Amino acid sequence: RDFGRKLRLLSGYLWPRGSPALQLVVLICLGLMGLERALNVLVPIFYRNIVNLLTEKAPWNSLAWTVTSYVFLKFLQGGGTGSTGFVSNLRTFLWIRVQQFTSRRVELLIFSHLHELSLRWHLGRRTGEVLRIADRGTSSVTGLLSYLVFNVIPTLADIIIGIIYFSMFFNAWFGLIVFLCMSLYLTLTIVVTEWRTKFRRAMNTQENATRARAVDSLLNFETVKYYNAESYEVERYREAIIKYQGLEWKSSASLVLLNQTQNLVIGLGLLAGSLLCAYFVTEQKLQVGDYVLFGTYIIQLYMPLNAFGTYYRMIQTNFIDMENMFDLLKEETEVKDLPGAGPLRFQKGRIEFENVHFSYADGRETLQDVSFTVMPGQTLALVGPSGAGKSTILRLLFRFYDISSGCIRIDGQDISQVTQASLRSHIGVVPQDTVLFNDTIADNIRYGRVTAGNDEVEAAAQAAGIHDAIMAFPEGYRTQVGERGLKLSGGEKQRVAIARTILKAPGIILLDEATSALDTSNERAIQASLAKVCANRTTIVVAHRLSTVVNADQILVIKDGCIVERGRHEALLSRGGVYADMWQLQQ
Amino acid sequence: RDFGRKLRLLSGYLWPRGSPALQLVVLICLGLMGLERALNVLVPIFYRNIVNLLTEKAPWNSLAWTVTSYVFLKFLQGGGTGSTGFVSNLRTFLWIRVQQFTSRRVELLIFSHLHELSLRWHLGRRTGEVLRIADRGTSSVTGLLSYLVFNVIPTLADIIIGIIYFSMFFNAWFGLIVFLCMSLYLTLTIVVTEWRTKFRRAMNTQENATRARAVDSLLNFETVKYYNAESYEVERYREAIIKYQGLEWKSSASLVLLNQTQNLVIGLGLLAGSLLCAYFVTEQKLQVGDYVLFGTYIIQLYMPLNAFGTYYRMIQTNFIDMENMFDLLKEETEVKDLPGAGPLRFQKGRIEFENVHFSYADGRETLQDVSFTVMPGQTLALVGPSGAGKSTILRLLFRFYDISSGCIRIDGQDISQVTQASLRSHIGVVPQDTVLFNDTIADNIRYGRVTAGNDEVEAAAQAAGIHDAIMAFPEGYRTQVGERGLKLSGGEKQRVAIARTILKAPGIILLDEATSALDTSNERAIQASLAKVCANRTTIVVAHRLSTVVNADQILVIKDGCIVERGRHEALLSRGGVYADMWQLQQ
Ligand SMILES: Nc1ncnc2c1ncn2[C@@H]1O[C@H](COP(=O)(O)OP(=O)(O)O)[C@@H](O)[C@H]1O
Ligand SMILES: Nc1ncnc2c1ncn2[C@@H]1O[C@H](COP(=O)(O)OP(=O)(O)O)[C@@H](O)[C@H]1O
Ligand code: VO4
Ligand code: VO4
Ligand SMILES: [Mg+2]
Ligand SMILES: [Mg+2]
Repeated sequence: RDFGRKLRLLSGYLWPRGSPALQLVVLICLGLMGLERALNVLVPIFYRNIVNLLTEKAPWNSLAWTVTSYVFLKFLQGGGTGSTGFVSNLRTFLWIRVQQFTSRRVELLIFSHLHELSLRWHLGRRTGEVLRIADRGTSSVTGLLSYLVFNVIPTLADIIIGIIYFSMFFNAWFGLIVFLCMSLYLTLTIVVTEWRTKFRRAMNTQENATRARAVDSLLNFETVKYYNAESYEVERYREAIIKYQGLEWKSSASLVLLNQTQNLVIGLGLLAGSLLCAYFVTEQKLQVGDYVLFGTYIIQLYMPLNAFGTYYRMIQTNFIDMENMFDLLKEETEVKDLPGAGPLRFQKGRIEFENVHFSYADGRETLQDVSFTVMPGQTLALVGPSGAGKSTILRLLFRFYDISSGCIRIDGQDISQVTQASLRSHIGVVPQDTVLFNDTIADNIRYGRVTAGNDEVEAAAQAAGIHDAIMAFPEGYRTQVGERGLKLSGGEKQRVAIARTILKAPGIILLDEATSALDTSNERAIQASLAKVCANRTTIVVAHRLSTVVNADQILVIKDGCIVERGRHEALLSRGGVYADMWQLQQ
Repeated sequence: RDFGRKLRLLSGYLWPRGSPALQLVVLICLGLMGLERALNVLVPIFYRNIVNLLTEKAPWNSLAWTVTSYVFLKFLQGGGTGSTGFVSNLRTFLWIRVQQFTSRRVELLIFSHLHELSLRWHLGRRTGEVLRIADRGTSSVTGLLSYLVFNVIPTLADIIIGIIYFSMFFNAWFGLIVFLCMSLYLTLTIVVTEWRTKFRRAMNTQENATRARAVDSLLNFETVKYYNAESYEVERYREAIIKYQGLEWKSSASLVLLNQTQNLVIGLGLLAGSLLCAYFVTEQKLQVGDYVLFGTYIIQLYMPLNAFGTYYRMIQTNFIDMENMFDLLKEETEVKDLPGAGPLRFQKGRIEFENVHFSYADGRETLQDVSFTVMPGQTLALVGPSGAGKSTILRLLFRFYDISSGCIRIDGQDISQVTQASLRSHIGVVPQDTVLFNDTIADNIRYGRVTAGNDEVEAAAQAAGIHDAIMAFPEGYRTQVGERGLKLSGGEKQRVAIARTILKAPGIILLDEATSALDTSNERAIQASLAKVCANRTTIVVAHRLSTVVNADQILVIKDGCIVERGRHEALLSRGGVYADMWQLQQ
């Protein structure tokens, strides 16, 4: 069953592996834990000893030596109540190393997973939820591991010794009944604990949303301030707390009732034997004062079984709380690299389609019967009314989603066979919407080729028509862009983005509605420079202002998921089709 | 004594305020704690008497009655160490209600103080810091309110009893000596810890930036997948762990040294006491065994002081964490209402500028001597090369920032006097870059006037032009736009907002940049339908695509922080000014 798989994987990250130095530190700590109880029991023996020594009034040397030994061992024991003693503390301080290892490995695991799911799962997420799961997750493991070694192993070993012992002290068969009693006690408390899982699960899956209403709301500050707000949002946030309030108060209370009902049954189970002894005593059939054995008997079962019960609840809570993470760690990727493939041989660069169809949700065909080819060194442009499907034709060629029928070829090879890691090398895009890392421009613009020196980056942004404005800034390049990169400007953000790709100097360039959001003037230059410095030719560019693709080699028009009519500029203008109407309306 | 001020705010929310029902639950819990201690001490006396009276002979139902009473007394006892008794659990379960109250009244506080800071602080934040610093704060308060009810108060009360008691048992002046000795002990243990506190702030600050790498990276998938990564992002993420990891190492060890070394003082003190006792016993005056009396006296000084000390370090840690939290509350709004402000009177919406000067950080002038007036019912259009500062002029009229000289008047009235709460109600704005809440279209487009019903919103979006394309979607008005609304489309993401403002129906409108994404055709229709709404309402529109403002009422050109030339389209073109150059190059 499932429990199997979970545990197995869990086998590794629980027990330190591969680093023998941290392999050993668990054992020393375990052994010191073992030594602690023995020392605690041993100390009173020497206390009694010194007592008698005192009694006889022995010479000062022997009594002083015994005093020194006693104080030595009392210091090493630590003194009971708070275990605030040497041998006890050394455990914690030598534990603070192995815990850090297993806390690092879990967290730096799932993070390396969130950057490999396909783009669809990214768009569909809700940032609050995914941000929270990691927080509750890692705490679960770092709690389980620091809880399994201190308590469960010692108690279990002690009780198994207790059952192995006393077998010869009583009859030979006495061990079997004790083992069966322990097993039967265990199996009874299992069925009763299913009263908990439903409420904990409800808590948890309702807590995630009440995080989403926070981080989602705070994320877009400008929208909540433009329209009048700040009294709708606080109110709505409160009304999501009360639900979580009520749903907790059931789960927390349901623990205490289960705790008391566990205790009471054991208490009256022992009271039955006590009343049996009372019946035997008082001259009913005997006056035996055998309470010496019975009084010892109640503790030796009251401690271990209640202790064993009150921990199994803790472990059950920890797994049911963990349960949510496993999912974000098993949702497999989508687009997949066909096992066994290599780099995509690269030549001057020729891309072609043939008979591609693609649908987002099977409700309707987003793209039907697309077919177009481009020769190296030429420029191909798309123009269409909003939503017709300009963005998707470009977004497929970079292989986020996956084709349905037909095929896409780069320079004579399919893209399905070639590994996807290489395909990202030669293709550079500038996105429809730009985002920036919250860091200074100098670090942000070099991000394409980390090796690049501090002169070439200056050379690149100069060709992008942005350099002359930046130097006039106060503080120079050390200026900070600010969160999500809107503090900088309204348009210069686009120019920074367009410099990013120029730095990388890829093979093929896929500008997308890039020239917009600028001004009619600077555009001419960006284009001109981009041209001279066009890197490797083969460029596809989707733009709306027709005054920027007038001289492109080939032009396409997309009405709805299908090519309408194609040609060059002057030749297609006289045709008098829809493109003619767009141009005429664009005065 | 800033500590003086800080405390109040603590006293405000710790002890329940204003709610007598949750006022009472503190006293019941405290009293139950006390009676728990009383039961724990009382039971053995009961047990000893029952054993003695049962021991001899001859019970007549008295043994049974006493045994049953004993069993229930044990049931209420809880058996000491485990606290698994009907008294101990009642404490926790009646503690759940009051704690949750404090946990709420803190978290909902700062969330309503985090939507009132002005815009500049927001553009300067790091989402990691602000999202984390709340989580630590809302844990510190509920943690601190645990100790000052369960642990510290009982121990302090016990010390007060122990010092008032034994005053008749010994000389009266003894209590003064004991009090002075305890104060002297406390005086040293403060100085030893304060060395530690300058060594936790480094940990806590260093954690913030590490959180900054996570959320800020995960906040933009596109820019980390378009180029190649996961061989740089993970690698850099590890580094911001190792630094943190080592810093925690160097901290949490300092607790162990400064917890053991305190013990060694007490151990040496007890060694000195025992050695003096032995020297006195060894026939110095007599073989009197005074050690039995002395040891109990010594343990009296031992435990009510070691316990007092070891509950002084947790308090210090808790105030370090709250110390990092308070700073977010002390910050003040950059702009604040002038006290005693009357709501604005709105007649026709004429707006007037008078010699405004404004800069962001005193490095350079951003706007110089702007002067323009528009009468009601007209259209003003700004056109100029990027970075000149049209966006700032638009952002200023809404009172986000504040002016430096001169004033701006709305309907012949200053805006320095009127409270900002009224001003934002009349004005409608569609932003430069759109954002969306992660919820269905029906929720985002409705957000303008929550009262408005399902009919008016449907009628409204028709004027926008989005209506036809929506129903072609599967699921209609209940589709999901996903996080930050980049799943919808490229163009429609603006048409939604341009419907939102129409729904609010303000007095005056400030379209920042409508026709950037929308294509050419859908434009003409949106412009025509927008005019049909009402010719009376005044609008400010700033558009790079120069076609859309051909026939506006009057036009301004901004070169750099200053007006250049003003006039209507037909007359100004013949002037042959810079506007002529822009238009001619555009054609
Ligand atoms: N992730 C998605 N989820 C739902 N619908 C989508 C998604 N991506 C694209 N679409 C649909 O496909 C169309 C894509 O058109 P697109 O080429 O983006 O238009 P534009 O060129 O204006 O950006 C949109 O109209 C949208 O309805
Ligand atoms: N929040 C800010 N902090 C500092 N400087 C800013 C801020 N916002 C804008 N600026 C500077 O002031 C100018 C504002 O120009 P803006 O009106 O945004 O130009 P555009 O309209 O072309 O986007 C920009 O050049 C930018 O350098
Ligand atoms: O706000 V702009 O950079 O499009 O003038
Ligand atoms: O909405 V667009 O057709 O400019 O990608
Ligand atoms: Mg702007
Ligand atoms: Mg698009």
